[PDB]
Amino acid sequence: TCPRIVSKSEWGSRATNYNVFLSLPVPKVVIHHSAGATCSTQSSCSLQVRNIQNYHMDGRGYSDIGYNFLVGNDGNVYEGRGWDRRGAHALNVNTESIGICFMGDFTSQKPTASAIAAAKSLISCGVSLGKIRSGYSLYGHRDVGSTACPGNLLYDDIKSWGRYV
Repeated sequence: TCPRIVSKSEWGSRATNYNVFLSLPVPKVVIHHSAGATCSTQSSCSLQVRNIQNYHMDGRGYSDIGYNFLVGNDGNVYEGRGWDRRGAHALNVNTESIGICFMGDFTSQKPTASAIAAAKSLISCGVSLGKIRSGYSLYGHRDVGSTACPGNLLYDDIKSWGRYV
């Protein structure tokens, strides 16, 4: 029931050495969006992940891509920092959350149903592993921190997801 996850090596992540850990199991799950390009192919989504990684490391000086996981409109999940490591994404809920980023801009378009589905089964996977508390809370990125955002179709959707807060 876990979704197939494209590992770092499978999307060609470059070599990192970020080794700051979350205290498992994690209470919160935050949902983000790249506010960028979408992608419908595994190879084209893989490129996008690499582009984002490079932006974060070369552009912003992060020690790795900032999100724990990314989701493509191809329906796939891509590993970033993964289950055990701490994001740079959301402040200061980085310290106790998994960040899941949908690759796209969702102000006038909705993510693909398979992209939505992969995220949910990813969350369910983490719970079943005990990476995430069974009674987790779910937030959009605007919910958690003091950041303004425009009307967004992704964040409308996550309201109907279980455990939304």
